[PDB]
Amino acid sequence: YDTTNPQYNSVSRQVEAGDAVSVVGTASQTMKPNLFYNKFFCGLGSIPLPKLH
Amino acid sequence: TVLTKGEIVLFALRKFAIASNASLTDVEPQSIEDGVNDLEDMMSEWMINPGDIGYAFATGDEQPLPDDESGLPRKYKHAVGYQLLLRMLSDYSLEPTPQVLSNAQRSYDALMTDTLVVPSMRRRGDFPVGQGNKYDVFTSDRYYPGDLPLIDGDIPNA
Amino acid sequence: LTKGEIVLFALRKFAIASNASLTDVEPQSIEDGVNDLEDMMSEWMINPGDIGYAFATGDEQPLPDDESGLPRKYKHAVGYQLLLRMLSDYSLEPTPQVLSNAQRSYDALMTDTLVVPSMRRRGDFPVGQGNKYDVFTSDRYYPGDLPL
Amino acid sequence: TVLTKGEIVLFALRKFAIASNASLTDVEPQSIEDGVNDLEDMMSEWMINPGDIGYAFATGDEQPLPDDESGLPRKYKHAVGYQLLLRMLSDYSLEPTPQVLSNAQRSYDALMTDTLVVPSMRRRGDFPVGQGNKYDVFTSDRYYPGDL
Amino acid sequence: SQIVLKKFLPGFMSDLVLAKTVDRQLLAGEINSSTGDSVSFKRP
Repeated sequence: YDTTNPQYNSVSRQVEAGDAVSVVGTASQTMKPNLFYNKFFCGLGSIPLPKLH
Repeated sequence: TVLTKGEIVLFALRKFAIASNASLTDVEPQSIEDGVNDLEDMMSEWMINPGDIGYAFATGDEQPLPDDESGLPRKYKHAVGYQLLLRMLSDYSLEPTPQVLSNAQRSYDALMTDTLVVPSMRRRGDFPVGQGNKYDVFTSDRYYPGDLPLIDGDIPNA
Repeated sequence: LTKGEIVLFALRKFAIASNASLTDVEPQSIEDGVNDLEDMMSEWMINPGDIGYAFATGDEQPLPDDESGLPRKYKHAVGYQLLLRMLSDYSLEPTPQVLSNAQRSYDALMTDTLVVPSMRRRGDFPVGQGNKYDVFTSDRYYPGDLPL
Repeated sequence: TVLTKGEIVLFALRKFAIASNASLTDVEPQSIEDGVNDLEDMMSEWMINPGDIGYAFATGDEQPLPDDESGLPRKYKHAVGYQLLLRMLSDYSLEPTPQVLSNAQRSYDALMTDTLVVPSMRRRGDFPVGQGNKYDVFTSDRYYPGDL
Repeated sequence: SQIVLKKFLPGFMSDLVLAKTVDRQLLAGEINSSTGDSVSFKRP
């Protein structure tokens, strides 16, 4: 939330002091999380290694 | 055997007769303290340009004492004492003599000869190795490594 | 290595005062030496380059007992130069042996701060096909001078 | 006749008339032992630049004493004595004369003439030996071995 | 003491008869990588 550069706003209002936050889940649960994403979210590469003497 | 900072300072004083054992029957503890402090500082300075020669600095933070062991080999003491004498002569306001300057120069030159390295010129790295070196059968590749070559294979990064 | 130790070395080397002289220099003179060291270091920020001297904090006068932060390796070099700068204060003139010692210490200090800027490629210089710019490396020309 | 450290020190002292048998004034043994110590350190330092000349050093813990034998031949006596004289005049705060300097230089040149040895550059190691050396039958090398 | 011939002088040699006479027929190519560290034959 930038006042001098409104072009790059990505939230309705600034996070002031005393705001309410919460943690999604349970105290000590263990689970296997499912995923969703776009094509261009992350990128993976395997860089080749050079030969030796 | 053993080289002591006290005896180095005493040699430096005697070689110019600031406080000898024949002409004068006096040695001053203030002069001894100044000499040992000057030797410590000069060795700290020498640690960079001429290179380390085996001197041992005072561990911790307590001041050096003349009874401690320097650790210098006996073949460096003349150069060390001369270079110290030239540095501390201003305090007694005695100018040095050409014979003393020449002797210090010869001793320092001998130390310089003793502490030479003369490194060699390694290959560039893209310079090809000849076809007569039998690559694909010997360890050699088509080109020089240009860096320290692998010695083990367990540690391959360096 | 407090600032005071450096000043004491300068005065002792030319004999103006020492832990031996029946006479001694007044306290006011020492303060001028600490103030002179700070002008020295302010100038040395330019030509010799930064060494690691910790200047006084904002709005305090330097104190003779305050820490300096220069390692003891550079102590002889810093001290000899200060002596030459404030020698003329007491209406004296240096000696050739002292000059040679100061010069040698200055070379010893300078040998520890080399640069060798090692200039890089122009930026429009072609990269040959031996580097395989089509497959292994994206750039077809040298990247440049790493701006700012 | 066997040369001794005490004899060398006495020769060095006599040659510039500081102390001798005919003199009516003589120097304390402190000066003699300081001189023999100076000889010991100088000759130990001589192990690098001029080389080895056969000098015998103190066996570890034991200090050098004038009565022991150095082991040097009679030839090097003047060289060693003149170098010790040049290193010891400053102790009594004197100045060597040009004739003394010339004599010391001549004797030192004689010492270098005795010690001098020149090396020979061996073949590189990839240099062909030639068909005329019969490398098929007489010699097993097609190329020179090189340095060993 | 400077010129040296390449040809090595002849030495002393023993003789090899026991390996020739002993049996090298039955056990040959039988200690393979599959057989293991030992191999056994039958008895009448």
